[PDB]
Amino acid sequence: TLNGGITDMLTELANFEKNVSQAIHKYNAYRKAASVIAKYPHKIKSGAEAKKLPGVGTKIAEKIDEFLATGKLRKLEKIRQDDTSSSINFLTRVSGIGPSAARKFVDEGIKTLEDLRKNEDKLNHHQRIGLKYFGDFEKRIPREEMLQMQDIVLNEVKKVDSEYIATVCGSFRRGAESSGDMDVLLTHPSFTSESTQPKLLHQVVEQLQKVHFITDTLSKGETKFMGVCQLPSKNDEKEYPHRRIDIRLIPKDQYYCGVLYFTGSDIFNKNMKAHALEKGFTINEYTIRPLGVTGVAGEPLPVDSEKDIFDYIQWKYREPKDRSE
DNA sequence: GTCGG
DNA sequence: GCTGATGCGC
DNA sequence: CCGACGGCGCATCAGC
Ligand SMILES: Nc1ccn([C@H]2C[C@H](O)[C@@H](COP(=O)(O)C(F)(F)P(=O)(O)OP(=O)(O)O)O2)c(=O)n1
Ligand SMILES: [Mn+2]
Ligand SMILES: [Mn+2]
Ligand code: NA
Ligand code: NA
Repeated sequence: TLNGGITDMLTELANFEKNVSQAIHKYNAYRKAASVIAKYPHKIKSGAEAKKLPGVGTKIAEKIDEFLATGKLRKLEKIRQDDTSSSINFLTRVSGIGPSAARKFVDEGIKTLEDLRKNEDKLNHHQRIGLKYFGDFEKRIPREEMLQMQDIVLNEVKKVDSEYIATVCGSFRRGAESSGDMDVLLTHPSFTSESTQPKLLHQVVEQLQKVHFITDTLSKGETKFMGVCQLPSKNDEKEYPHRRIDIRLIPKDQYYCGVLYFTGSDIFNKNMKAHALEKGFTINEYTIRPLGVTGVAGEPLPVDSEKDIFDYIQWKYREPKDRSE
C-alpha cells in the first residue's frame, strides 16, 4: 500500500529483464530494489529519496520520478503492447518453460496456454506437468494445509524407517500463514559425507507415492526429488489443488547447516554469514568452519543442532519466526 | 542496474 | 554412446 | 572503471 505502485512497476521490469531480455542480474537488481522499497516505512516523494536506499540507484531514481509525476512508465507501456514480449513473459509462468523455451515457442507462433495444449508433443515431461497444473501451481498453500501435509510426510517417513529425520523448512518453518510449496529436508544416521545408499531417497518417495500423496515426478535423483503432491480428498468434498513438493537428502553431518540455510530467509542468511565472518567463521549451506589468520578455512566443526551454529558465532538462538532479517 | 574494491 | 554445455527451478 | 551479482542437482541437448 505504501509504495505498491512503484514496487509493482519494479517487479514488472524485473520480469521483463529475466524472461524477455535474458538479463538475470538486472532481474535481481530490480527485485532487490522492490524489496528495500517495500520495507521502507514512508511514502516516497522523489527519486532522490529512494536513492538513499541500498539497491536503488540513478536509473531507478529516474524511473520513480517519471512514475510519481505521470502515473506510468513510458518504457512499460511500450513493453506491454509488444506482442512478442508479453507472450514470452507469460509463457514463463509455466513450470519448466524459462526464457529460452519461451522465446522459442513464441518464435513459431506458440503464445498462449491454448497453443501449448495443441502442441503437447513439443513439450518435455517437466513442461507437461507445468502446463497441466498451471493454475494449481500459482496458488499459495494455507498453513492449515501445510500442517496436514507435514503429518503425512512425517508419519510415512517414520513407517519406512524410524531412524530417518525429516524437517519441513522454508517459510512454513518460519511460521508463515501461507507457503509457496513444501520443502522437505531428509537425513539418516547411515548417510554421512564419509559414507560409501542409492536407495535412501527412493524408499521415501515410493512410500509417499504408494499412499497416493505424491502424484507426479519433475526430477528425481539420489539426493533431490522434485514433484507434485496432493492432500487426500474428503471422500465427499472438493478435492485439493496439486502442490509442488521438494525433498532433499542431506548427510547427517551437514543436516543442521542445511536446515538453517533452507529455512532462510535470504536476508537473515546474509546477515548471519556476515556476523560469522566478523567472528572468524565461514558458514555456508553445508558446514561451519573456523577461519585462519591468513583467511584459510579449517575443517568443518561438529554440528549436532542449529543452536550449535549460533553458539560458535556467539549469537543468541534466533527462533525461525524471527528470521525475517 | 547497482554495488564495493 | 560419451562428455561437457545449457536450461531450469529452486 | 571493473567484474560480481549463488550455485547446486537433474534433465535434456549439442557436438563429436
Ligand atoms: N532460488 C532459491 C530459493 C531458496 N533457496 C534457499 C535459501 C532460502 O533461505 C531457502 C528458502 O527460500 P525462501 O526464503 O525464498 C522461501 F521459499 F522460504 P519464501 O519464498 O520466502 O517463501 P515461499 O516459498 O512461501 O514463497 O531456500 C535457495 O538456495 N535458492
Ligand atoms: Mn560505488
Ligand atoms: Mn561492466
Ligand atoms: Na517457468
Ligand atoms: Na543429438
